Amino acid sequence: VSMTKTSVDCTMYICGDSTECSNLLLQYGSFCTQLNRALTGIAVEQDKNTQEVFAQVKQIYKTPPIKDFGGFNFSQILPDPSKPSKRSFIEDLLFNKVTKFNGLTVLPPLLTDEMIAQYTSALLAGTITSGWTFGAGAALQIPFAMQMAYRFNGIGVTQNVLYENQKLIANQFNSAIGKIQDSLSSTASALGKLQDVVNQNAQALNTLVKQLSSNF
Amino acid sequence: LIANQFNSAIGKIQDSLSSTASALGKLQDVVNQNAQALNTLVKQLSSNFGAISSVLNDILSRLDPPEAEVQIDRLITGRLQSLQTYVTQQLIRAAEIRASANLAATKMSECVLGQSKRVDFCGKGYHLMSFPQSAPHGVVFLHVTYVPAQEKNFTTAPAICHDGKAHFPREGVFVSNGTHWFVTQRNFYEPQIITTDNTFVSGNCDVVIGIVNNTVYDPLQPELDS
Amino acid sequence: RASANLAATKMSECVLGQSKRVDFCGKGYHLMSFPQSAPHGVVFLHVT
Amino acid sequence: NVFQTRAGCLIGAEHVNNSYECDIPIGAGICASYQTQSIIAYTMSLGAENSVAYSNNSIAIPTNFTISVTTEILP
Ligand SMILES: *[C@@H]1O[C@H](CO)[C@@H](O[C@@H]2O[C@H](CO)[C@@H](O[C@@H]3O[C@H](CO[C@H]4O[C@H](CO)[C@@H](O)[C@H](O)[C@@H]4O)[C@@H](O)[C@H](O)[C@@H]3O)[C@H](O)[C@H]2NC(C)=O)[C@H](O)[C@H]1NC(C)=O
Ligand SMILES: *[C@@H]1O[C@H](CO)[C@@H](O[C@@H]2O[C@H](CO)[C@@H](O[C@@H]3O[C@H](CO)[C@@H](O)[C@H](O)[C@@H]3O)[C@H](O)[C@H]2NC(C)=O)[C@H](O)[C@H]1NC(C)=O
Ligand SMILES: *[C@@H]1O[C@H](CO)[C@@H](O[C@@H]2O[C@H](CO)[C@@H](O[C@@H]3O[C@H](CO)[C@@H](O)[C@H](O)[C@@H]3O)[C@H](O)[C@H]2NC(C)=O)[C@H](O)[C@H]1NC(C)=O
Ligand SMILES: *[C@@H]1O[C@H](CO)[C@@H](O[C@@H]2O[C@H](CO)[C@@H](O)[C@H](O)[C@H]2NC(C)=O)[C@H](O)[C@H]1NC(C)=O
Ligand SMILES: *[C@@H]1O[C@H](CO)[C@@H](O[C@@H]2O[C@H](CO)[C@@H](O)[C@H](O)[C@H]2NC(C)=O)[C@H](O)[C@H]1NC(C)=O
Ligand SMILES: *[C@@H]1O[C@H](CO)[C@@H](O[C@@H]2O[C@H](CO)[C@@H](O)[C@H](O)[C@H]2NC(C)=O)[C@H](O)[C@H]1NC(C)=O
Ligand SMILES: *[C@@H]1O[C@H](CO)[C@@H](O[C@@H]2O[C@H](CO)[C@@H](O)[C@H](O)[C@H]2NC(C)=O)[C@H](O)[C@H]1NC(C)=O
Repeated sequence: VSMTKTSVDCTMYICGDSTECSNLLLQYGSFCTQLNRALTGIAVEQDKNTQEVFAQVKQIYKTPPIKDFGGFNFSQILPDPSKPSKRSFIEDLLFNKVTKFNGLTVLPPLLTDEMIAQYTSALLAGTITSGWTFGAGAALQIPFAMQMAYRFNGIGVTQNVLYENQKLIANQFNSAIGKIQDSLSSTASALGKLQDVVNQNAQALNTLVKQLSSNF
Repeated sequence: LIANQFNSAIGKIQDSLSSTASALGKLQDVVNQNAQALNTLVKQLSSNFGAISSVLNDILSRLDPPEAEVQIDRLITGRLQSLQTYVTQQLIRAAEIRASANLAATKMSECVLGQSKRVDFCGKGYHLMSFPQSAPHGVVFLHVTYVPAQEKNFTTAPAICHDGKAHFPREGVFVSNGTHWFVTQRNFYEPQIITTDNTFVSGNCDVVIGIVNNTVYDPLQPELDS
Repeated sequence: RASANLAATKMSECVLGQSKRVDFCGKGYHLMSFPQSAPHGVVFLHVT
Repeated sequence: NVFQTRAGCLIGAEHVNNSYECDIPIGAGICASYQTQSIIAYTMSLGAENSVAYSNNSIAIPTNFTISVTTEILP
């Protein structure tokens, strides 16, 4: 969704605190301002991305304490308040699997990871307790089994199939969630799409810094 | 009622656009970015890049042919890298604008010329229809959407157990206001009596988790007895 | 940015409603999805 | 009037204990705005809290509707 909001300052990077170098640099016109402007544009866009992806719910919903969802078991994905942060179990597994001073700065994101966790908790509680109706206007509660009957009716399987197979379907869903949990805990290749982003940014900065050591 | 609500909504759009100018930031930002890029490109000409003077006729008029090439080479390299920087950034920005042009064409094809079920594609709500409008270097869509308003609590039940057989709604949902059971469409409280023309039968009452007892009146029996 | 736009589309059309676009939300007939955060990205669980 | 934020030292703005929508973002959750008149810096707010009254036998059905018109602008 978003890269790292890096920024640079041309004068410090090129002519480190050197008056003679900074007087020579002025003959290249507006090269400095142009680069700073481009990097600031990227930096702002990076927060626009997160805002657009996550901030799609008007109000922060919450799940009731009495979790009786007709058989399904969401405790793996819902928030765990015992933990300091609000991150759920699978969110923690995801976070635990993803891993100078030349003018380079790393600005911080506008939405902190805790606030992002609050957004996703809102979305998850909303879908669980109100189907798809929180998407359009107000959120109208509906029993989860009836929501799933609506969903089956949505794909050409009549309602009675769900109700007559409710316990079986609940068990299959729970086991599938368990298998996702085990897959993420065991293997580490799944998160390549994010690790490639982090690696590419780190390599770009390492090349940028190593370039200061060249004679030219 | 629907006609009046639609007309009032259009009027409010007109008033909002008349009052609030910042509405078209998306287009104004593109115009500003292009003007800024050209402004910097032009301003680059007043830079020496190391030569004796940033104007080329002074170099040509002051210095001998065998010596002019050093100053002119400095100016040419500087201006050439400036022009390449401009062109590259324009190419990237044009790619972004083409992405928006393809998105706008898709919205017009799917949302104007038809009705789309893709959630939140055309405005926050169930989508009804859209109207295009031009704008300077861009397009404005007016999305007309249906938003449910006033909700009432009802007690529900997945199925109705009558005569031993379990009845499910043909299309709708069972609701009760406290003492009687009715079947309604899911998006507007319009309650109907539970008949055998609103429900279908499947199995018996021992499998469904939450079935409730009631009667499913049959339209055929009174007419057949009469 | 292109990936972020695809993620926003998926969240709107998959988390907030059922989708009939084939293979937009995982192989099979889509039922529901659940978002989860991740460092610099989002992870969807697609129930099909 | 000197606030320490996870993004730097903000001098000139009065820290408060409320939380409103963001007006001028600073970073790491903090946002600043001109209100009661001075510049304040407050933790961002994600929206009004809500808690759907879920129960296994209760449904809410609309009894009325609105027709809305929204505008979307695309370059
Ligand atoms: C669904 O919501 C609609 C609005 O979102 C409701 O429509 C409104 O219903 C009532 C009566 O139709 C009116 O709302 C108020 O009415 C009082 C008194 O009505 C008198 O004055 C109005 C305005 O001159 C006039 O139109 C009436 O005929 C009466 O002479 C007004 O004093 C209020 O200002 C307010 O308008 C509206 O007339 C009407 N709105 C529209 C746009 O027609 C509708 O009733 C709701 N549905 C249900 C089932 O409750
Ligand atoms: C839930 O909905 C039912 C269905 O409308 C309501 O039952 C109906 O209530 C009205 C008013 O109490 C009854 O009218 C009364 O009954 C007599 C004989 O039918 C009628 O001639 C009079 O006009 C009298 O006012 C109506 O009969 C009754 N329907 C049936 C089939 O008995 C019920 O009141 C609603 N409950 C709640 C809590 O809203
Ligand atoms: C919906 O209606 C049916 C039938 O009207 C209800 O089934 C009835 O359930 C009760 C309690 O489980 C049964 O009572 C039992 O009676 C036998 C003698 O017949 C007695 O030996 C037991 O100790 C018990 O008292 C009743 O027989 C049974 N009716 C039948 C089988 O025809 C059903 O409970 C109703 N739904 C709900 C939610 O109550
Ligand atoms: C819902 O799923 C949870 C997640 O596994 C289960 O509760 C766990 O059950 C196992 C087996 O006893 C133990 O790890 C703990 O008792 C529970 N986990 C934790 C972290 O406490 C169970 O399948 C379901 N729980 C409920 C309450 O229905
Ligand atoms: C819906 O939830 C309610 C509340 O938990 C359930 O009511 C319980 O029912 C069991 C057995 O029927 C009783 O032992 C409890 O004492 C009831 N609790 C309350 C608070 O009423 C109800 O059973 C659930 N619906 C279904 C179909 O099981
Ligand atoms: C809001 O402003 C500051 C927060 O920076 C509060 O100062 C501390 O607030 C915590 C929790 O509100 C208290 O436990 C501390 O005792 C406060 N510090 C002192 C020295 O008392 C301040 O109290 C808050 N005020 C209001 C009105 O919310
Ligand atoms: C349906 O009923 C429920 C409970 O009777 C309503 O939810 C409660 O509303 C009161 C205020 O009216 C709050 O004080 C409670 O906290 C609410 N309950 C919960 C669990 O949050 C609900 O408002 C009713 N639905 C409608 C449309 O009025």
